[PDB]
Amino acid sequence: AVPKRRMSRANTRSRRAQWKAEAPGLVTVSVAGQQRKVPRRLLKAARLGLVDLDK
Amino acid sequence: RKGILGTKLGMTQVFDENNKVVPVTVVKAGPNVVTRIRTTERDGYSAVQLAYGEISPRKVIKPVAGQFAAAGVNPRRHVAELRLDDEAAVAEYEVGQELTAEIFSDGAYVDVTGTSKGKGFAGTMKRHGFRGQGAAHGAQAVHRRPGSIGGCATPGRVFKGTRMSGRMGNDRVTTQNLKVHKVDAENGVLLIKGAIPGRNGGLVVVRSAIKR
Amino acid sequence: PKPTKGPRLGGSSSHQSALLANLATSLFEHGRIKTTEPKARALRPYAEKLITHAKKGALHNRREVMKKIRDKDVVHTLFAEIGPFYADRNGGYTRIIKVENRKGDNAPMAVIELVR
Amino acid sequence: AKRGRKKRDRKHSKANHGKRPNA
Amino acid sequence: NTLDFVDQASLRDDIPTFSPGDTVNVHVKVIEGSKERIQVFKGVVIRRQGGGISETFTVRKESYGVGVERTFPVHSPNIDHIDVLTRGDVRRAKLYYLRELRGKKAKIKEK
Amino acid sequence: MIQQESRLKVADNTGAKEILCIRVLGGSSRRYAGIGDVIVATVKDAIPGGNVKRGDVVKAVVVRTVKERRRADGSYIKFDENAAVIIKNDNDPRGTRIFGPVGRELREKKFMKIVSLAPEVL
RNA sequence: AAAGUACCCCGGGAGGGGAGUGAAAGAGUACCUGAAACCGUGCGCUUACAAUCCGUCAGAGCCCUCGACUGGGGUG
RNA sequence: CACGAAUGGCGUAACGACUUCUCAACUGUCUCAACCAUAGACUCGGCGAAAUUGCACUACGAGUAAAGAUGCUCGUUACGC
RNA sequence: CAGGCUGAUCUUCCCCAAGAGUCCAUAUCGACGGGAUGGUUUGGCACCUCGAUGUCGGCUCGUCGCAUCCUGGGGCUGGAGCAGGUCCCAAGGGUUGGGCUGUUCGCCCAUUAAAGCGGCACGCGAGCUGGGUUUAGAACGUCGUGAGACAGUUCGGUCUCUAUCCGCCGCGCGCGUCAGAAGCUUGAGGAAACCUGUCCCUAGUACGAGAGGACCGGGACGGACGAACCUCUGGUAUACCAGUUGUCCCACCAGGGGCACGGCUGGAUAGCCACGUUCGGACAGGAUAACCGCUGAAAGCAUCUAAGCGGGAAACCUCUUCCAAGACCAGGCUUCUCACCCUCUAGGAGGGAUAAGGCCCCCCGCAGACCACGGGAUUGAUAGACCAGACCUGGAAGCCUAGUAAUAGGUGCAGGGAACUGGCACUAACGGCCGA
Ligand SMILES: [Mg+2]
Ligand SMILES: [Mg+2]
Ligand SMILES: [Mg+2]
Ligand SMILES: [Mg+2]
Ligand SMILES: [Mg+2]
Ligand SMILES: [Mg+2]
Ligand SMILES: [Mg+2]
Ligand SMILES: [Mg+2]
Ligand SMILES: [Mg+2]
Ligand SMILES: [Mg+2]
Ligand SMILES: [Mg+2]
Ligand SMILES: [Mg+2]
Ligand SMILES: [Mg+2]
Ligand SMILES: [Mg+2]
Ligand SMILES: [Mg+2]
Ligand SMILES: [Mg+2]
Ligand SMILES: [Mg+2]
Ligand SMILES: [Mg+2]
Ligand SMILES: [Mg+2]
Ligand SMILES: [Mg+2]
Ligand SMILES: [Mg+2]
Ligand SMILES: [Mg+2]
Ligand SMILES: [Mg+2]
Ligand SMILES: [Mg+2]
Ligand SMILES: [Mg+2]
Ligand SMILES: [Mg+2]
Ligand SMILES: [Mg+2]
Ligand SMILES: [Mg+2]
Ligand SMILES: [Mg+2]
Ligand SMILES: [Mg+2]
Ligand SMILES: [Mg+2]
Ligand SMILES: [Mg+2]
Ligand SMILES: [Mg+2]
Ligand SMILES: [Mg+2]
Ligand SMILES: [Mg+2]
Ligand SMILES: [Mg+2]
Ligand SMILES: [Mg+2]
Ligand SMILES: [Mg+2]
Repeated sequence: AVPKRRMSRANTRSRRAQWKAEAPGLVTVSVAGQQRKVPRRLLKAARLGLVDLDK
Repeated sequence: RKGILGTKLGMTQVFDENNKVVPVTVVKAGPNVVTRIRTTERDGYSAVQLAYGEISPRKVIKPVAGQFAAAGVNPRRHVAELRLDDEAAVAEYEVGQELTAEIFSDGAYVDVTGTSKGKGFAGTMKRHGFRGQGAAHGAQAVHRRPGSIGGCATPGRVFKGTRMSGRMGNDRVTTQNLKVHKVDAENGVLLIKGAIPGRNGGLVVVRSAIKR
Repeated sequence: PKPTKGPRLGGSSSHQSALLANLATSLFEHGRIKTTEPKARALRPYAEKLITHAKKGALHNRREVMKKIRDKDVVHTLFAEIGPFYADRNGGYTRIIKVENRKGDNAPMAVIELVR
Repeated sequence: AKRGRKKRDRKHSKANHGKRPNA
Repeated sequence: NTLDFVDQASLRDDIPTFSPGDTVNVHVKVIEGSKERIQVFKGVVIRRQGGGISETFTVRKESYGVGVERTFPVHSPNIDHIDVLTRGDVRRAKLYYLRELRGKKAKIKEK
Repeated sequence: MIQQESRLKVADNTGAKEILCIRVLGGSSRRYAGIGDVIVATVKDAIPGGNVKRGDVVKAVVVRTVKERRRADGSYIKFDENAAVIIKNDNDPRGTRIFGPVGRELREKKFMKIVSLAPEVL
């Protein structure tokens, strides 16, 4: 099964627009005289000190 | 034409008056409050809306809560209608009438509607009861496959309602007839003969059979 | 515990039982470990059902912990330290924390640790 | 057959004057 | 266990305690057009399937040079009474090796 | 579940010895005989002295089958033996006696002469 | 003509932004001029009940523009 | 129709991954399918091809036509991706 | 090879009746001759394709036509009855499994209510097989001086492709339905389904010389097919229990573990399943077919028709089950928010912040490709753990007694254990983006 036609300039774009990224949607943590912000799944680990925000 | 919402409580077996085994699907139709009575003047049909199952007040949505507040009723899990024939049958319901499973009377027949078990994208063999191709004598990679789906240059297309492959179950279905073995008044359970659609603990609408 | 519904992590049934043994025996040594989040969730009901054998003190239970784990320093300190510590607590000896995504594969990490 | 008959009865349309270019 | 609240009426307590391996002498009510009768089945108990009314047990006669194997519900109305006459120990839940054996080799040994 | 082809060793005497199933009667595309259901048969093994030859097409009723069936009150029977009895045009067996336990479903089917014969009904 | 960007900042580097050098980095060693296919960003007008060799002719509305106090563009 | 005697005729124990027919044993080959595991498929992160291509905002029916039409006629049908 | 035209030949009806049917052409056959339909056979023609339209039969999947094989409704009969014949109407459903052959076709076998005929590239190889045909090897008969040849036989002989577009089967995202939301619905328009047997009574009555033997209407039990479900029976089981072989390891003995197809073997709850157990095909009503009619003219009589009024079949409507307001005529019945603020070239404008609610995250499922759908989120039983049961396996470890030992018995319905059931917050369910 080979493509019979060259796909049009309109049709190639309209599919290609669906390929995106979403995310994160941050929340305001606090740590060590500073806020930063973080994803909500990591909100426990941020203040408890399993992750590092310098990276 | 009487009716009742309930749940599927799972199956057992119970022995007959004449010593046979009848397999019985246990449903518990709890105390249902009629909330709203649809009437032929305003709506253009006759129906009864039934409320079922205990829910916490804080879980209830404010649009939904105000409808139960209009009825004068504590809010419930599920709500649904019994469509009924003619105008005359809605004459004997009042909003806040709490009907129970005692009504059905031993040796009745029912419809017992309920949503089916989802089987989760089954193709061809499971879904439609096709035969596959042979397991041996040459057969290259076709052992459960649909085969042909159409003729040739005429018509030059597949017809609508061709039987292929897709998501199976969660259909509304119906059993039809299905004899009521025993109404238990205390506890609020009906022993109905044979299988009734759906998972254990799914919503189920038992009503008296139109064919009977 | 409950069997895995899906394909067995490791890519085999025999590898899964060896993997959960190596994850459990590491957890009771250090008291903390970091894995992929699916490996962390699979480890919880495995690890707690060794700690229940610990707190119930008998030779019978020393044999049945030794059917897994396979290490004498760990099965010692499982019964010496960890067992009589969680004699007080009824259940739930373990927690999970989220440690953000791994670099190469974007696999979501998780730390799994004793409650203390 | 049906297609053979019908083509040759397009001869009699009024615009054609009782002859139509068959083939 | 859900559906305990419906089982209670059908659960007979006339059944004596037996296990698989035991020779058990089951009398059965046969209703036919002529008259009600007490036929009696006589053999070794093969298995028990558990769980309230739904449990069954399977008895094996060996009659006239052929094996017959007959299951009953334990709490059947039709089962009349069960006489357990020889108790025997078999080291096994379910005795499906007796199907192949025939002969005197199928003899179970008493406790 | 006797099916097509297959091999039943006969309960009744008659010198048949063994028979192979041609057809299960009583419907189109009817797959399975068991106990009460009749079949068309063909004699394979046979005996030198008898009133049936080898390879002659005859009716037969099933009497024992190795698959189990429900009956009623959840009470199953199961034999070690797929067996049958060769019958006359209607119902009487041409074999004058019958060996082994027939099913008690036979009485319902009306083969009252077969259940009148034989060591027991079960 | 190397006068090939001393020095400062971002950065692990590459690469850049100031600063300089030059007539000109709109000549930075990826270096004269730098077309098209193709690849984006911003700004107008249009488009989610419509069967479109994708144009053509008639043409509503909208958005810019010139000139007196209506002529042209883009869209359709 | 149209075997035939060293382009040998007729046999022949033993041999044959040769061709042919039958038999017992056993079997998912089948009646009639069912379930489990692994490897792809599928989802997320990374890197990243290929044949092919006159165009595109590419329905269907009965027709017509270089005598089998996504594009022509007349209907019917179809929210965008 | 397939399509196109043609229709000699084939194929299905038809005109005229010489006749045969005791007599009587038309109950049923119908010569000779004549007229057409169909495109399904063998052909004629050479119009599309040779910078490729790839191949008979079978399998898988079908879809339409009626010139009906069965079931259903009728007229005539050289129709007593049973069972036929023949013609008209009717396409809803159903039209079996084997033997021989590559076969299609055909002959046979046992059944069946019946084993229908055709079209769709003699439907269907980017769906499958490769037995047939049709490459290269080789032998046999034949023709040829020979190389070799033969719709003459014979044995062997590579079946390529990751789906762009329409199409079809499922599932979301985005705007729309004149404010924004939520719950329950109406049914325009669709789809799936629609089969039929035996036997007992009515009745050995009608009918017939007897032999045979009913319509009409009752009742029981079926087969094939479809859909639900897992109580039973049955299968499966890759973190369940016990047995056991070989070999390495835990210092070693005892007791366990790794590996050998899950090493093999005996069972196995939940889940998914059929071989399992339940249920279905309706019962009515309406307008009709062929056909039977009533009242009646034109045409004093007659006539089912010209006006009018009826009976009448599994077809056609409605009834039964399922989807469904993207049904642009975008519906209905309710309930819930209902309110602010700024800027400007100030008007169906642009924001900002919200309310009723939604979504993301989080804890999961009997829902699941992903998404979605359904629950739960501390006022919490959603999942794990723990505690209890159910159920599955079958009598653990240690010590003790017996045995010279393999092993046996008592502590003990023991020990172990997943999905099913309740109880119990012990662990994990901790803050952002949309929205009048
Ligand atoms: Mg198969
Ligand atoms: Mg294969
Ligand atoms: Mg599993
Ligand atoms: Mg292994
Ligand atoms: Mg013609
Ligand atoms: Mg340059
Ligand atoms: Mg058009
Ligand atoms: Mg010579
Ligand atoms: Mg010679
Ligand atoms: Mg010669
Ligand atoms: Mg020779
Ligand atoms: Mg010879
Ligand atoms: Mg050799
Ligand atoms: Mg997947
Ligand atoms: Mg990828
Ligand atoms: Mg066309
Ligand atoms: Mg056009
Ligand atoms: Mg041709
Ligand atoms: Mg062509
Ligand atoms: Mg030509
Ligand atoms: Mg070409
Ligand atoms: Mg007709
Ligand atoms: Mg073909
Ligand atoms: Mg092929
Ligand atoms: Mg094809
Ligand atoms: Mg071949
Ligand atoms: Mg010669
Ligand atoms: Mg070969
Ligand atoms: Mg595609
Ligand atoms: Mg493919
Ligand atoms: Mg008589
Ligand atoms: Mg169960
Ligand atoms: Mg060693
Ligand atoms: Mg040892
Ligand atoms: Mg090893
Ligand atoms: Mg087994
Ligand atoms: Mg099971
Ligand atoms: Mg939710």
